[PDB]
Amino acid sequence: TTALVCDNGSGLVKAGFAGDDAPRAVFPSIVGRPRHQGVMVGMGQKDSYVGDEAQSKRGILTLKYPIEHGIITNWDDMEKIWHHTFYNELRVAPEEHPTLLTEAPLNPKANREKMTQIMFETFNVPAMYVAIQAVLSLYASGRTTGIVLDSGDGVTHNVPIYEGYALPHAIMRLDLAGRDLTDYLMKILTERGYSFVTTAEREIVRDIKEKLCYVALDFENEMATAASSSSLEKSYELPDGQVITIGNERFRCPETLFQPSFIGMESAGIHETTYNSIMKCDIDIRKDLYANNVMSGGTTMYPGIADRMQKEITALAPSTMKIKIIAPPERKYSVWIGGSILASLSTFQQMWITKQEYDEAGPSIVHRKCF
Amino acid sequence: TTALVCDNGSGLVKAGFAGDDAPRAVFPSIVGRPRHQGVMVGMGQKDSYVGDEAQSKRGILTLKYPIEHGIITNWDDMEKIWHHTFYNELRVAPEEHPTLLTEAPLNPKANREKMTQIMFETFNVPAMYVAIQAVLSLYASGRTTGIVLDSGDGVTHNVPIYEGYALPHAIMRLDLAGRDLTDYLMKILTERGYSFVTTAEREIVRDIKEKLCYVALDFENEMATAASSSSLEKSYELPDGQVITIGNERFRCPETLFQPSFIGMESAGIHETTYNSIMKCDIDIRKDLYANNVMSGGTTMYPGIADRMQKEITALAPSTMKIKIIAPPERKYSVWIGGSILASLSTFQQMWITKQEYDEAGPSIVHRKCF
Amino acid sequence: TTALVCDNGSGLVKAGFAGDDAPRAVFPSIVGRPRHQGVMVGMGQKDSYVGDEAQSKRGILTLKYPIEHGIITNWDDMEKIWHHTFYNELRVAPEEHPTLLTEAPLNPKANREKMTQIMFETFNVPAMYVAIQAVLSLYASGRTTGIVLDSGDGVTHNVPIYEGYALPHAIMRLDLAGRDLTDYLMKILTERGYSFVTTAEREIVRDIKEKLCYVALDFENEMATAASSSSLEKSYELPDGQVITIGNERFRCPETLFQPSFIGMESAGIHETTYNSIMKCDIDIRKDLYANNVMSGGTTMYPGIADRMQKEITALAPSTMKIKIIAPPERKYSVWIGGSILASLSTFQQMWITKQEYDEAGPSIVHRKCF
Amino acid sequence: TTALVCDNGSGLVKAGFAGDDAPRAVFPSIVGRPRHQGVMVGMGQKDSYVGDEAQSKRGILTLKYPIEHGIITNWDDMEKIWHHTFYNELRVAPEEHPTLLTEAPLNPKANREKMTQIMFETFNVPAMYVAIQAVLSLYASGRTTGIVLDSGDGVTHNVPIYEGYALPHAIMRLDLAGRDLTDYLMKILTERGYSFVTTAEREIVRDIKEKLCYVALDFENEMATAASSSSLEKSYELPDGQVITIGNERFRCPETLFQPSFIGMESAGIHETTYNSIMKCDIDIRKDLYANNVMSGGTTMYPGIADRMQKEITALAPSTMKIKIIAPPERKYSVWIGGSILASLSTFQQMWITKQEYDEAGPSIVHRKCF
Amino acid sequence: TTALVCDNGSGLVKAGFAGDDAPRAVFPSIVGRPRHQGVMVGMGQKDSYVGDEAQSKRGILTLKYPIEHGIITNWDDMEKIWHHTFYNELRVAPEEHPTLLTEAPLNPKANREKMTQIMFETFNVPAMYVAIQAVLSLYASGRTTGIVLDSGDGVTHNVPIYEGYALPHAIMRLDLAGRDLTDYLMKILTERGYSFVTTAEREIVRDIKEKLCYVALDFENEMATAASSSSLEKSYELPDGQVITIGNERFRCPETLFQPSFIGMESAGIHETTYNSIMKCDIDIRKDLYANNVMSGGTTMYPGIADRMQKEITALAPSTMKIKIIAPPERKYSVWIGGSILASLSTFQQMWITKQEYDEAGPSIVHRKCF
Ligand SMILES: Nc1ncnc2c1ncn2[C@@H]1O[C@H](COP(=O)(O)OP(=O)(O)O)[C@@H](O)[C@H]1O
Ligand SMILES: Nc1ncnc2c1ncn2[C@@H]1O[C@H](COP(=O)(O)OP(=O)(O)O)[C@@H](O)[C@H]1O
Ligand SMILES: Nc1ncnc2c1ncn2[C@@H]1O[C@H](COP(=O)(O)OP(=O)(O)O)[C@@H](O)[C@H]1O
Ligand SMILES: Nc1ncnc2c1ncn2[C@@H]1O[C@H](COP(=O)(O)OP(=O)(O)O)[C@@H](O)[C@H]1O
Ligand SMILES: Nc1ncnc2c1ncn2[C@@H]1O[C@H](COP(=O)(O)OP(=O)(O)O)[C@@H](O)[C@H]1O
Ligand SMILES: [Mg+2]
Ligand SMILES: [Mg+2]
Ligand SMILES: [Mg+2]
Ligand SMILES: [Mg+2]
Ligand SMILES: [Mg+2]
Repeated sequence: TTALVCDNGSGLVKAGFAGDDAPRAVFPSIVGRPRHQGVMVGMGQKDSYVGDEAQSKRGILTLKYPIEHGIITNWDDMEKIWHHTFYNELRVAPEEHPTLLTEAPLNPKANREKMTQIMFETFNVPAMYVAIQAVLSLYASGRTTGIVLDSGDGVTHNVPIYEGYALPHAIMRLDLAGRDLTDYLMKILTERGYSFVTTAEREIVRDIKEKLCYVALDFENEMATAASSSSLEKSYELPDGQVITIGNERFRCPETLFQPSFIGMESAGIHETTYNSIMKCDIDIRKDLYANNVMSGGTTMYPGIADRMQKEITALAPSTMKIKIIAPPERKYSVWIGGSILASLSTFQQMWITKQEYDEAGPSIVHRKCF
Repeated sequence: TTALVCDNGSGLVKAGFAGDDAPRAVFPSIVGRPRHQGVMVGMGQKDSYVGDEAQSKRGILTLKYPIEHGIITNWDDMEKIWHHTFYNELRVAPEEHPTLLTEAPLNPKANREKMTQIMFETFNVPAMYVAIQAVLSLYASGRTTGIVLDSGDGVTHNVPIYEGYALPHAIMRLDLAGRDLTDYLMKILTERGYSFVTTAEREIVRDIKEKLCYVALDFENEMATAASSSSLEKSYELPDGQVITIGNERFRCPETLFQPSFIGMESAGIHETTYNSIMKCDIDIRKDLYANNVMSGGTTMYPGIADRMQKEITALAPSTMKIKIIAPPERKYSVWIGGSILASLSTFQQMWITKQEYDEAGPSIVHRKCF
Repeated sequence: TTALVCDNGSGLVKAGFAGDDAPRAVFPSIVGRPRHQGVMVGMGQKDSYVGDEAQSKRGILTLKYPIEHGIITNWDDMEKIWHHTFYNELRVAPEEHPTLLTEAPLNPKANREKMTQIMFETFNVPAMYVAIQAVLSLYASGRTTGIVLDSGDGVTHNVPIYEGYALPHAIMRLDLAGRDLTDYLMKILTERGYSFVTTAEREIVRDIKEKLCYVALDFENEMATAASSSSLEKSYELPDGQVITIGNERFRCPETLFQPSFIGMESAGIHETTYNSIMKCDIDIRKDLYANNVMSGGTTMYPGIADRMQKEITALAPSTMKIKIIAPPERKYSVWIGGSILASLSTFQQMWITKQEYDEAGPSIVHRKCF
Repeated sequence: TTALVCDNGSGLVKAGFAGDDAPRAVFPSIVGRPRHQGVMVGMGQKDSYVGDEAQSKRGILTLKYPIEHGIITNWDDMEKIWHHTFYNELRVAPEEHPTLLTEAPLNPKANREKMTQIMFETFNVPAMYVAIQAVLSLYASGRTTGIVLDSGDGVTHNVPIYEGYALPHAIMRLDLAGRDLTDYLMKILTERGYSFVTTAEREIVRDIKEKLCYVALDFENEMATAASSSSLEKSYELPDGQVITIGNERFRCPETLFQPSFIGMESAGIHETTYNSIMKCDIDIRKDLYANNVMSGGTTMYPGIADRMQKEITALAPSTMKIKIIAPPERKYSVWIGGSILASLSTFQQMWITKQEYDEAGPSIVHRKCF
Repeated sequence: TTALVCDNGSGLVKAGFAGDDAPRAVFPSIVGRPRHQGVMVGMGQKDSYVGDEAQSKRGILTLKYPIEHGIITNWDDMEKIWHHTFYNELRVAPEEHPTLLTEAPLNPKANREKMTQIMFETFNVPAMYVAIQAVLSLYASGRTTGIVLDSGDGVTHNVPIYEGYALPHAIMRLDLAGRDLTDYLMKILTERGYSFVTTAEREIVRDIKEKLCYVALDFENEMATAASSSSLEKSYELPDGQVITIGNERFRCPETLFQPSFIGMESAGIHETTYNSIMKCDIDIRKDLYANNVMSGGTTMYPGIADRMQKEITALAPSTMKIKIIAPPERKYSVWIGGSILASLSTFQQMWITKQEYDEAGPSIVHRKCF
């Protein structure tokens, strides 16, 4: 049967069938519950909503993400999300289809173990596999050598790979991503008098961020330009028809990727983390890593982020090293695309964790068979 | 057995059987007692009259409303009114029929408790329920989303509802309604020399208000027009054949709904209260609330009130928000119609307060089972 | 035992038994005493005569009415009249029969008190009651709603009643009646040279008034007609065979009912008093009062008085109000007829003032039990 | 020039010059016309009399009040009264003197308009102003906070004022005053056999009321005392030397102020109206209103009325609220005194309606410039 | 010269001279305007009132707070309030005195900019500074380490400070404070039939809240106790002498601080917000933050709030962490006291924004010099 691929990200579920070129089910990994008084009977209204229904009814619901920082924190809501993905979005019987899952590196192993247990015992899949997202992204690029910067929401991580060999000691992880950016934007929007507090307003601010925010090539020059003139100001219409105008916040928001101190984090910026990951690697592969910086994830979709990244890594790296940033279109889905490629490889069909192997070894099997 | 529905309003009793499309008993919630010397014996004249008999004999009686501002203030007369409703108007035995009652929101809970106690112990109904009028009105509209402006006499209230969920913190109540309008009309009619003092004359003035008063689309322009010409003047014939002519009073009377200061109230107008109720609600539902302003009650029957309301809420709300006022015909009875729909719903048959539950918990049960 | 009914009017005693359709004793409430020298002995002639004997012997007697303006002014002669009524006319023992008396409204209460005392202590009746004449007249009409214009001699009064309830504040009394008319006719008859001075001549003039006088529909037109031609002149034969011819005096006499200024009174006419009584009443009952103007008493027996009254009240009342004058035949006796009906009502048998109650409370009891 | 002040009351004209401490012209607002045959020529007798001449000649005249219930009903006689006031009593040329008039609240605006027109076009005054009587009374008290009970004849009204701000929505008016009391006394005097019918006899009864009537502190106890003993009976000598004795009528007459039902009115008593006026006002000012109940007008001059009022308002108001009744001597004239104070204020000289403003705007100007 | 300190809170102005131990001017930051008809001239009454005069005359005024949620929304009324503070309360010339102002964190920067502009251009102060209130409160405690919970009306905020260093990323703000509590109390008081609608009645309800409300140590146990017995019921006397009895409302009102859902807010309670602020901070300082929870503001003055806070934070925090709540007396004024200490520090005299610096850089200077 055709394998399932579910890139169960912190913010969005990307799910589909292996061999397809894009996921057919993309929806927020969010579960919503009503927070207000139900007064009208006979309406068949439910006590829990998931995905696009939660977004549509968000004004009446409290929205909660069961996965935070790439770590599943609410297993009942995660099970509800997976059940939705299988039965309502894909409209498939999971017991027929091998399912390829994925997770960020340096994650708690109990998360992987419980994922395997739920997949095998609740949804009764015949086979399962858990891949590291950056490896799938590198699969999607068609390459075998490169350092992948994957950044969705929740977690940002770098994985250097050379000739198909990963350097796990050089893997670097940063718990700073699109959700932290959304929260920071909510914070700084208070400077202009716009107050966004609720989770639905957090979704509104996320939409604002996606639509209007961009990465400054030179942060101080852009700040001076915004102080000088209104040329950078943009207007956004709220769901109730109220219009807000956003200025330097547009690039101050993503700047926290390069200056995590804006949100009080001591961590080095994304560029310095990439450079340090490269420098932890053997000297001989660094040139090829410099030329194959692969960007992945939704938070790499900010306009100008590739140019800024190239500039900073060029400033860090020795002269005459050829810094190249590969930021292809549709890199939002590169993890899922690589998962589809991998799951459809003939050589991969022996890598699956089978129901038999799980019945023998239990959920510990993932630590043996999965990277 | 078929459930009874009694919309026990401050001015009118609307009563009937669930499943019917209209109440079969509509009469004033008024009790009249003779105020003059009874000289002729053998006439079988009674010491108390209720409803239409009180209206017909009003010239000899003192008329009193047992319910004021949606609050029952005279429980003996209210009991007499309910007894009339059951035995003389509906001609039914209340002990056979579940009775759905209703009341305005933010009412004293002792009123609901005493209502339940009287229903269960005096009329010995098998089951009872107390619904909020605006929810019933929304039921009558066939909708599940909207902000209901209900205005009879005694109380005006707004209840926002989205997807069947009420926002009680956004519920707004205004103790300004048709009875205050009737009193104000009585006051301003003195300007032309017409003196109405007695309760029967208050009923006469109420009839004048119902027949001739209307809402100006632009109050100052209408005032200028009335000063300029007699085109707006209308004549009304009193019961004794005396003819009175009414001019700008026609629209000054209902204008107090939009300018409560005319009667010394500090409250904002009906339109500003609706807008504030909307703005207290979550930003995401405001658009749908703007499009589903449902008008209910007799005091929403003034000609032009819907257009005025749309104009004012459009002036308040952001541009490009689609303000729509749903003022259907027969909105006098929308509360009762919704009560009939609700009482006849299969899913509602478990919501009833049973005589058993009352015998266990006492009159406090309504606070648990009723919204 | 069968109750007695005595309509003790100022001019005529109307007495009989309750349940009968007419009084069997009708005679003038007059006491006559000889004013001339008694020369023949052995004749058994009496020193006092009452009623029809006084009328027959009037030429030798001085005639005095013990009741003036509805007020008993000579209690010894009133006692003689009552004794005559009981023992000689009805030929009954008063101690066996409850006696219903009546009086005009707004009378001195001492008159009622002394009446009660005389009835209980002199004639020793077992029970007694004092009714207001207009209420009895309304009883006789078979109605329960209407404004009664009662006019005998002595007093004219209006009592509005609606649904059995009297409006005492709207009760109006006018001390202008048939005796004032008789005196005015005596005055104006001097214009043609006819001098009537004595009390017996006053009785003659009363007979002239009763037989020949009428109410002009339009007073000025009738005056012009009488000036133009003799068509309106009528002849009357005096007891001594002298013939007198009467012209415009025929309608000038009763015109004083509508123009009391003819006798120097400042009071408004009978029609204006009826209208003012109606207008003092609640607006809601005025229409029914307009349609139920009940005329009662001997001075309402003038030909054309009903048409004149309808014309004037129509001129006063608003157009489209249906003015109706109920002037039934035998309205001379309507007060007595109503008294008979009332006294024979089963529900009235508890209204009697008993000898026991009088022995307890004294003559003050009437103010408590009687309207 | 010195301003004129004319408190044109329903019963009495109080007129004088601003700055004086009392009106120099006090006379009845009454016009008398002869009702009898003028037989003697060469006597120079007039066809119309006004004020004190009408009172002196009242026995020959029909007396009419051109103002009823505070409303001018006969403008020709009102013009005659004003002409008398100006030319014969004050002996002044009105075209030289600004004239401050006053009227009861909630009066027909046409009355004020016609007053202004007559003042400006007939008497050609240079300036005019119409003040509300209770405000002037409060001016006379020297206060700026209080609820004024003004009661002359025709109209009784309450005006609450706090810190110079009136609460017009709490203004209450009652068309029950000294003339209704005089009529009721005329009615009940018939109980003792005293008949007063004519307008001159109405003036006699008014004098009786003023001299002998008083307010019972406890009505039922006084009734029992009057029934028990003659101690409360008083004698009054009529103009013809006839002596009448009055008993409980003395306090039954003014009791109608507290029990309007005695004359068939449905209205609450004077005390309940004052309390309701207070309770219609903002909670924060009620304490100061309770302590500053100002009594004004001739019908507040009954002995004991202040004590009765204090007792009743104390019975109504919460305990520990300090009820105080300010009933100063000469409160008959407090309205005029306040008018004099106001008219002589420097700050008021801009409030006048000038002949120029009237020539521009016409009689409508009063509705703009006058409260 | 001595520096001025003005803690311009949302509800109360606390103003005084630096170096003093308490503010000498404490009055409500409220501006009142008359809403009723001014009828009495010559009284010198003003069109606007501020502070204690507005409170005293509140029954005639409409009261408006120019600052809402710590944000100045009406700059003209705020200017009037500051002018009052300087000239009438402190009776000082502001151009002579450096003025230290303060505001809540995460406020719009335009509010601070306009404050600076008004201070420098309208009141022409020589120097100015804007401090964050919680830092001043920590100054008042004498500490340099701690997490300050400041709650007046309008805004509640937490600021963690360690060794004089603030963690702005851990600063948390909640727009739920005493005014929301007052509104909620007004809402729930309707359950017992007490209706408070007007702004003056809102002030009455605020006084009720301050006097009678308290924080339950265990909310459900207190609810059960209130249901069981009247022991918790308290009586309050309204200004008009009406007495109201309050029961479980006493602790339901402040419970909304711990359960914001009572007013429909999605926010976590005050205790959970404090814990989350601590947990956002570096692990090493959390122990000292746990031991130095400083409570500030008027809404921290509820009896039992400190014990409840300690209980909840102990329930949240790990065992053996020493939770300590520092709720000193006079914490109403701790912000002002700290401002006085800071303004009187020698080292602070270089921190002032001078008129020179403002004339150079304009109102943007505050963003540079002020935290
Ligand atoms: N055009 C855009 N610009 C900036 N950020 C974006 C854009 N589109 C999506 N994002 C961000 O990408 C994140 C989701 O990326 P995704 O790869 O789905 O992460 P995950 O794998 O954790 O679900 C969201 O936090 C969203 O705000
Ligand atoms: N055509 C009309 N125009 C204006 N007002 C009306 C009209 N018909 C009824 N009303 C008013 O509606 C009120 C009664 O409405 P209703 O919904 O019965 O209120 P309740 O539920 O309190 O009885 C009355 O006060 C009446 O004056
Ligand atoms: N046909 C008539 N036309 C005019 N007047 C009449 C007629 N018959 C009787 N009357 C008058 O009616 C009066 C008696 O009416 P009555 O009802 O007996 O009065 P009372 O009740 O006072 O006795 C007399 O004054 C008499 O003149
Ligand atoms: N001593 C008194 N006792 C009772 N009533 C009085 C007394 N003096 C005057 N009145 C009444 O006061 C009324 C006149 O009061 P006034 O203030 O002149 O009224 P207005 O302003 O309408 O003329 C009269 O009706 C009179 O009967
Ligand atoms: N004893 C008390 N109990 C409860 N609340 C109080 C008490 N005293 C004052 N308050 C509340 O504190 C608030 C004012 O506190 P304050 O520190 O002045 O706030 P701000 O700084 O915003 O003016 C008011 O909303 C008031 O209701
Ligand atoms: Mg991702
Ligand atoms: Mg209704
Ligand atoms: Mg008769
Ligand atoms: Mg007066
Ligand atoms: Mg504060």
